[PDB]
Amino acid sequence: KLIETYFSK
Amino acid sequence: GSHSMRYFFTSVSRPGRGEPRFIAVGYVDDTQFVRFDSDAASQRMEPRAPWIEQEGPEYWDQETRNVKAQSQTDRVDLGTLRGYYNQSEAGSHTIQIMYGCDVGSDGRFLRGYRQDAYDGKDYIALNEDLRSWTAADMAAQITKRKWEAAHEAEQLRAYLDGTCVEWLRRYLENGKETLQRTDPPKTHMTHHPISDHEATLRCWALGFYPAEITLTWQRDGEDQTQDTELVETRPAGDGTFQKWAAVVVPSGEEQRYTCHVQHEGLPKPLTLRW
Amino acid sequence: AQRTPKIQVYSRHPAENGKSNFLNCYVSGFHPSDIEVDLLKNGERIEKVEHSDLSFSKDWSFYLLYYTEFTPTEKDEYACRVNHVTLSQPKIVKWDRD
Repeated sequence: KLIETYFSK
Repeated sequence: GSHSMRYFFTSVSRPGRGEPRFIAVGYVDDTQFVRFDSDAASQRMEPRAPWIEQEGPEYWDQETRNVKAQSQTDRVDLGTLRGYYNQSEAGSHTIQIMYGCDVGSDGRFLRGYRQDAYDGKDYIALNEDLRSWTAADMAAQITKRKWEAAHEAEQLRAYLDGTCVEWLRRYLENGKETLQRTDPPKTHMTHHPISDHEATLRCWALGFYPAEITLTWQRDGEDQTQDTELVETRPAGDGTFQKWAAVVVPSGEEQRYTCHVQHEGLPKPLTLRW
Repeated sequence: AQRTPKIQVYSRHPAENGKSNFLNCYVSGFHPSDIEVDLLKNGERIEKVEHSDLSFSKDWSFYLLYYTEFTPTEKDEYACRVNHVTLSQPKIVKWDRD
C-alpha cells in the first residue's frame, strides 16, 4: 500500500 | 524472523528529450509484487506477484492514483533541486526515494524508513524516531526547514507505524505460501588451478530464498574473511538467488579449507570440507 | 556518485545441452541508471530480451536483470555486452559454465 500523502521538496 | 515492505522510486530527467523517466517498484522481503513505469503502455500500477492480484479494482485504481502523485512531486522536485543547487538545464539528474517498514515474527512494528537521494548522494532522511530529519547538505536543509515547519513527519509516521505495518501483515497472509516460505541453498565446491603453486576454491550457493546468506571460508577453523572474493548476490530469475565465495589457496593445502554457510532456510549452519 | 557496473553472466539452472533454460546478465552497483545491455549468441545480438524493473541498494547504486530463454548447445557461445558512462569501452563478459 503506497502512502496517500505527499509534500513537495 | 522479521519481514519488510519496501518502495523504491527513481526519477531521471531527460534534457531535453521530454519529461523524467519514472520507475517504481514495491517489494515484500525479496519478492517484487508491484511496479510502475512512466514509459510503459499500461500507465497503471501493475502486479508482479500472484497474491497481490487478489486486490479489487478500488485497490488498483487507488495505487496508480498514488504512484502518479508520487512521480508528479519527484518531477517538481527535480526542478526545485536544480534551482537550489544553481545547476544548468543541460545535465541530466536523478532523484531516488525509498520508504518502508519492518515487522517482527508476531507482526509488531519494528522500524520505519524514508530516505531520499540526489544524483546518487544522500539528500534527506527521516530519523529512527520518525519525528525528525537529517539533511546531508545545505540544500537539503532548505527542505528540512520546510518539512519541519509543516509538520510533515507526523502524517509520515502515521503511515510508517500504522498503514504500512497493517498492509504488510495483510500481504504476508494472502501470499503466506509464497512469502513465508524458505528455500535452503544448494551448495557445492569447484577447484580452479591458477599456477603450479596456487588454486582457487569456490563455494557455490544456489536456489535459495530469501536473499540474505553468509558464505565464509575457513582454514583449520580460522576465518579467511580478509582474503575471500564474494560476488553480489544475484537473482536466478525464478524467485531464488545465487552466490559464491572464493579463496586463493596454496596447492596442495586445499584440504585444510572449509566453507561455512548460514541461511534462514537451513536448520543447522553448513560446514563443507573440500 | 558515478559507479562502474559489476557484471555477471550465468544461467538460471545448471546448463544441459538440448534443454531450454534462461540466460541471465545481472548488472549491479552502477550509477547513473542509463545503461546499455545486450545478450550475444556467437556474437550476434539477441532481440527477444527481457529486463527487470530498475531498483537500487542502500548505497543508491542500481541493479538490473537482463534475461532470455535459450537452449544451450555444446558448440554455441553466449556473452553479455554492457555499455555505461563509466566504461571507456563497452565490456563483453563471456558466459562460462564453470
